Amino acid sequence: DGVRLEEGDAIDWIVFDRPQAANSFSATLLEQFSALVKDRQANGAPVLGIRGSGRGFSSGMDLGEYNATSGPTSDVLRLSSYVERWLDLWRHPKPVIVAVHGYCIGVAAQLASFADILVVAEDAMISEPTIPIGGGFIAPTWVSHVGSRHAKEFAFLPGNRIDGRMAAAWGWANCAVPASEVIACCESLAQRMKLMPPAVLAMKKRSINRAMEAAGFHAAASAIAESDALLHLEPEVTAIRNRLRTEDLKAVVGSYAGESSQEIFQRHGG
Amino acid sequence: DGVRLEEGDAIDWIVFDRPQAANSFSATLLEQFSALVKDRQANGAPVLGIRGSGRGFSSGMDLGEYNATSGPTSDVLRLSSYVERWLDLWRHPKPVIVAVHGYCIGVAAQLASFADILVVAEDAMISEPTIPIGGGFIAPTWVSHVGSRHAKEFAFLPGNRIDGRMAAAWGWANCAVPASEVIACCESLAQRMKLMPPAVLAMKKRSINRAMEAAGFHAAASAIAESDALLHLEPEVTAIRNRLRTEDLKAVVGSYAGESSQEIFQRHGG
Amino acid sequence: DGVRLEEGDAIDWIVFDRPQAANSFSATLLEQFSALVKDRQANGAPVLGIRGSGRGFSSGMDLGEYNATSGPTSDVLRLSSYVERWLDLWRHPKPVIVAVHGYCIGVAAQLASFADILVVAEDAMISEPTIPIGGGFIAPTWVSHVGSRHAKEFAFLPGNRIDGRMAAAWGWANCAVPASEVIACCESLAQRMKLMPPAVLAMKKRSINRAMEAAGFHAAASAIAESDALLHLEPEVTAIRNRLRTEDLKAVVGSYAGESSQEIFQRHGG
Amino acid sequence: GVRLEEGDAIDWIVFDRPQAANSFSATLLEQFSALVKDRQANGAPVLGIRGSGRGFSSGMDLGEYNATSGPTSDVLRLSSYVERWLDLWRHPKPVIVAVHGYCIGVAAQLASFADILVVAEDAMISEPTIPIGGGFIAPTWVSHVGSRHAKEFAFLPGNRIDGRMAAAWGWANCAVPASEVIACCESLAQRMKLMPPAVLAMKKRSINRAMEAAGFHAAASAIAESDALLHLEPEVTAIRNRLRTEDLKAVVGSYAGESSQEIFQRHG
Amino acid sequence: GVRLEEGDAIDWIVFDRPQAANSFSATLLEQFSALVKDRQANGAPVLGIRGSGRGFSSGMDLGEYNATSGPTSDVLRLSSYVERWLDLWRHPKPVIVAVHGYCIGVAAQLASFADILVVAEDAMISEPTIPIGGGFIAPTWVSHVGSRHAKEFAFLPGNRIDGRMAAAWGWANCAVPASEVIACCESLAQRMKLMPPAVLAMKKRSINRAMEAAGFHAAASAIAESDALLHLEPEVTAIRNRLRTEDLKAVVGSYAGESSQEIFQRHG
Amino acid sequence: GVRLEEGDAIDWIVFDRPQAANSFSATLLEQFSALVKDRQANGAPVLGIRGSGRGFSSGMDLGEYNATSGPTSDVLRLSSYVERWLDLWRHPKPVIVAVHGYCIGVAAQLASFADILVVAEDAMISEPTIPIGGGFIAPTWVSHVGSRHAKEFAFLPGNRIDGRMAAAWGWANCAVPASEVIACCESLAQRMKLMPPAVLAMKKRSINRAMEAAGFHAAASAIAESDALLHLEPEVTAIRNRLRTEDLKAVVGSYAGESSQEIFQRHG
Repeated sequence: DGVRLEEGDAIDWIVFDRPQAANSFSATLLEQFSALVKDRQANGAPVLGIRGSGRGFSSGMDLGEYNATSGPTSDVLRLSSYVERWLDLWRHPKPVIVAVHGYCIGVAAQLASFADILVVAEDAMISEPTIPIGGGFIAPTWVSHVGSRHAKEFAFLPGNRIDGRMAAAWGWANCAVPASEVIACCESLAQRMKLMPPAVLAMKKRSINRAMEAAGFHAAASAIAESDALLHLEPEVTAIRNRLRTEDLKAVVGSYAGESSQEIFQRHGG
Repeated sequence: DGVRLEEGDAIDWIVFDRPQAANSFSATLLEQFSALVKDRQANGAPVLGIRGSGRGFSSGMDLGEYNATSGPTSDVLRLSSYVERWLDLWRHPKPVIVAVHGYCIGVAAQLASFADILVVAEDAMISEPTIPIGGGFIAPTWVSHVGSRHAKEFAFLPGNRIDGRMAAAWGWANCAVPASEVIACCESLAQRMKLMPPAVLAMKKRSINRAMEAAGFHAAASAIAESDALLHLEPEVTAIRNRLRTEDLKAVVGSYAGESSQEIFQRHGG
Repeated sequence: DGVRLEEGDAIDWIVFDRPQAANSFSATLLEQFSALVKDRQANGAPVLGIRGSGRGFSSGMDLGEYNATSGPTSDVLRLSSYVERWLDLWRHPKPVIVAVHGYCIGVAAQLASFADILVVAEDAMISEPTIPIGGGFIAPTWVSHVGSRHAKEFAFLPGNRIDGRMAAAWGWANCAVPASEVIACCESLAQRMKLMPPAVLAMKKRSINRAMEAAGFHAAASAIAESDALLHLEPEVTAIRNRLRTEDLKAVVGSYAGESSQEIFQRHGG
Repeated sequence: GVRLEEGDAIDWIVFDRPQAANSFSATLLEQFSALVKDRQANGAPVLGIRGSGRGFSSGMDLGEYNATSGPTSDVLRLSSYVERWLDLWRHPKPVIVAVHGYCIGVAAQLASFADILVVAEDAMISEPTIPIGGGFIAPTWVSHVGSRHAKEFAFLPGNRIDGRMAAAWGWANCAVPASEVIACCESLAQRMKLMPPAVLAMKKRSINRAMEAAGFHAAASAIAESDALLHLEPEVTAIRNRLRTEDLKAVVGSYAGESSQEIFQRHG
Repeated sequence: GVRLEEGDAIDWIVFDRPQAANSFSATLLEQFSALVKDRQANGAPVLGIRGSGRGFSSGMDLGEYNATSGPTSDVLRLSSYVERWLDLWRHPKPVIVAVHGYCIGVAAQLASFADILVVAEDAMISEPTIPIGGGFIAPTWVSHVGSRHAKEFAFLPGNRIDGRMAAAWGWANCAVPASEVIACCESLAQRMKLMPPAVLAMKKRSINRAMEAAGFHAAASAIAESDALLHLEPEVTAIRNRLRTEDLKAVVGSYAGESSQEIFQRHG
Repeated sequence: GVRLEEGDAIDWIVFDRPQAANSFSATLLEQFSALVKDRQANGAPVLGIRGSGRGFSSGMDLGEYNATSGPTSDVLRLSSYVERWLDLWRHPKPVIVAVHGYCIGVAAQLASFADILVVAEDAMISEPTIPIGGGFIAPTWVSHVGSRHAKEFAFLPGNRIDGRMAAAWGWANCAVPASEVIACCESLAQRMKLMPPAVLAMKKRSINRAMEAAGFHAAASAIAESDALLHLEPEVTAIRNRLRTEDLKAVVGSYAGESSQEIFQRHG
């Protein structure tokens, strides 16, 4: 568990609800998430929505999901399994709307790249993982939404982060609204979508997805798992991870944390 | 007929001129349109322009072009024939500039996706078809211009619509100008283009088109006809179409019409 | 020579420094440029930067690099060799940051399309070649950054040009900053990037590049050389080039120079 | 109607519906996929697929098509079949398919997503006997046999080739006598068993990326739509009505005749 | 120089220019396309293409190249040929091409965009005899024969294969005796006739999407440019000038010799 | 350990390291690339590659792998090999590869980026004898042989085919007797010599664009990553440790056995 379904007449919400862990993803959460997604294929409201309870959307993957001992291929298959759970959103017969408020970190920002429609709080924080313990996994899925210059900007600075406004301006989100209006905004869109026959929604979505596929959407994801798994085995990365065995999390993060690229541009008069 | 050619020294305009039907497309109009496009390959001015007479660019396809009795494949081939007429713009040796004012609805917004340069009136209305009688035909051709988030937003709400400013901001148009300056703006661009040797214009265009093709532009269109033809056969769609046999058009539209997605975002503080 | 390396602790700059020719590219400059790029693969700072000395980034290719007598295939191979030197930036294991101030003309604007991160002076001038002596070479490499409408706009008007602000807004640059802050801005980004292990930077970049490749990035460049080489042989182009044999450069440019597309849009109320 | 036969080099998933010539039903297919998933991390290092009895499979049972659910619901059903086959392609283990006797319709689609395909010399690989659909099976063959043979296969009703032909076209790795098909696959698997499983898995992912770069995944992206459209053509629904109202043999008998390869042979 | 022979299973478009060995002129090609378009919704369910007399076609007549119009005008002319062939590929009916005797140059490009290709065992499929161009024909073969044979074909002047070889390479579906080429295509068409036309059309569109996903359409996107560039190489214009000023046989005689496959045979 | 033998139709780059069975070292490879680059605009119109002595090449020497440099450094090393082979593919001259005796591992990757490939009937084309990597060589074959044979090749340890098989699979243009391999390539080159070099160069670029449109370049974009991951699997590092600590023959002897094609033959 750690995931809840809130039914409604226009949109059913899948809600991450692990307050104790800032809605971070575990293997168990993910199994339950996929079970809901599948169940909502033919049950419930005509739109499917995803959001977080509490203070933020999701802090990303629990660090303890990574297991060094199982070897690199087993890591490749684990990471790839995550991408397939997100591709179930893309293949889904209903429109999938993702509502992000507060924090959206790491692999949670990968999930959201596979939504149909993405509405973000103006003040949300969309972030790379805070410590450079991996890579080549999230930002590549942003390329078709934001282009390669911003994807590379996002990826190349440790703990880089943008706000909802910036995510909308880059093209990652459809629109940034005040935090208090995020849910109601999605509900308003869904109430209009509800007037369409579900078969219409489904075929409109399949047909747009073929154009994305033609533009490389699916093949873009074909080696990101390998990329990230290789980095989990670099010695300089296993040493950083070892710092976690001894020291406080905040101290390790603290040696990487600092200005984001957008803060640097603003400071220099952009 | 219903289409006119207005020759000029920098740009020849193909002009939709069916006032009685709000410049909507019929089989006859389309044959004449393609004949002009072909004739302008080697005759006339160095730029080709497309625009509407009167109150708007075009209201789209006449409803009566759809014929249930001929079967689905015959519908696929009809729809596909439309896409090929638009691809003639893309393959054309001259720059093709499309000037939109007032309304640009349905299949007319598909046409305009295959222009080289698109100039739109700030106050134009670019719209999906008003009743969800089809789908998976127009928005997929927008993906390479606006991305998948806005294409899906545009597609998933019945009668969704944006203004010229929004179309420019999404990347669908090059620029939005006041309605009174649309034509003169295109003429000004064309007067500069005129200084280039025509062979230069032609090769610059072919070479950019290869990069689009590499990015999936042509393959993106390969099943949109099938998508739309399938929807024309859904029972829930044939029932809506049957409402047309009995009731006033305005009453049927009226049960689908309402706020656009961009109006919803504005209302919620975007 | 005409290229210099300025080492630093976060970023090493490759600096074009041919004041006598406005940092224009010659065969010799290009050999030295590639030698530096290669040497910086495993030596020096973790980020590689490219910029110009003096008044601007680069005025592009020396006209005298084109040799009519060697035939079209030999021209194809020369032009293609330029593209491969730029692809070495894309394949490079370090982040490559390009800093543009003042002018960035012709083939120099092609180079910059293969950078990872591009920072431009607000007041820089990014320009097509001033006389239509070629084509189908630069703008096709802009398509994945700016879309096909702006690429075609840029290409179809002789000597078309945009400023840094516009280049940022189109998506060609990451950000436009005042001229005096361009270098320091790049240094600030690089100081953050420096905290990442180099293997991380390298794999993040390879993985993003696979997503670009999936979207056609590499295949987009496969015939641009052919396109440009064909145009060098059009009679109307060889006549313009012949005007150079007799007349002042400024007189020939002067018959093509004029308003840019963006100036035309502004004049018409965009 | 599916069972698992475990072994030390290869586990076989075995279609076993003698009453229906190993044809596929929604229930069979759910069980098939549950086995494929289970074999991801359990059992032998190779996964095999084959049929019990007289043939591999006669394809979909006709009753899976439901006119009543509408075209999109049909698209989603057909697409769900393709995804079951893509599970083979995504699978961490080599997937070997062994075909004997008949392999008809959608069962010949399934086999296009195997890694290795061993066919009985004798086998009959066939389009559906009656033209009640299309654009679903042959497009998945293009990658293996080229467009010429895929179009030749698709454009004649009940077209069919034997195992030898399938091997020569490139659809099978090799054609062997019926009595050796299983033992041949076990022999291959015994050699594959010497490789670390992680090696097998990665070799397969890397080859799959080269297929994907060559269009493999995108080539399947509208085949469901194509077939569902044809289920609604008036000429197809009239043929379907013949089936509901005359003897199957009479309807088949109206379409049956020489295969393309028999035509080529006859003309030298 | 083209005619239509109607039939009940297949209508044949027949090149018939005996005085020029069925070579293509701008006038022939306009008439060819007008027939292809007409046969979209009229006549028999299959469309055939073939040549009358001694061969399929000797290719483009040399006079279609005009140095005077400039390179871009040349690119547009060559590209217009490719679009005429793409009309076959887009066509709602199966397109069967029957080749006997000679099939040279651009006529061997045309035949790459047929659905089904039946060749006389005897036929000669040939690159142009003199190297006056390039990069136009063989790239359209890659999809059918692979890059190795396409490069082997393209890199030797006047390289040529027989029908058997073309079938073994994958360019033809099958090679039969010359006297059976037509009757073979009619036989196939009589079976195809039993399928509803809508079924044929959709089967073909769906297979074409799998080709397109595999690069088929994009593979043609710069072949016009490649060939037009070579029409302007000094070494090519000097060969062309030999043609304007010596006997054709003398110029050909300077390039003619063993084909690649004759070389391989000779070396065992 | 590489030399250049100049000729008037073809210049041969010749691997010549008898002490190491023409295996590749970083020094060999730098010299190989310096020759390939030099032959861009110098010498004969065709470039050839071959091995001196008993075989083409045994592949990479094992000492090029350095565990100490980390995985990314390994990815960059493997990728640098692929780029050396892509220089052949980008090269302005036809590149003909002649293989006799053994062609193992990465040497069988190299040969996939030749234009024309002539193999001795006799030759042994082999995966590495011990499974110490993967996902690097076979993915480059898919384009030439299809996914079925590429997977068959990759999934069995030390799998191997002879030249005949390589020709029948499509990896080689043709298999000839060992004593004719060179003279066969010279014969082809003497015909290619009659073509203007500019023609050859453009024919090749245009065919390469059709390959690229079919995925050729993108198919190689993660093979380095795949192989470098497998160099870090515990089961692979244990096999590698056997090599550092037992006789090579004992370790090989644990994996050696029937090839897939021997298995198919044995089963009829």
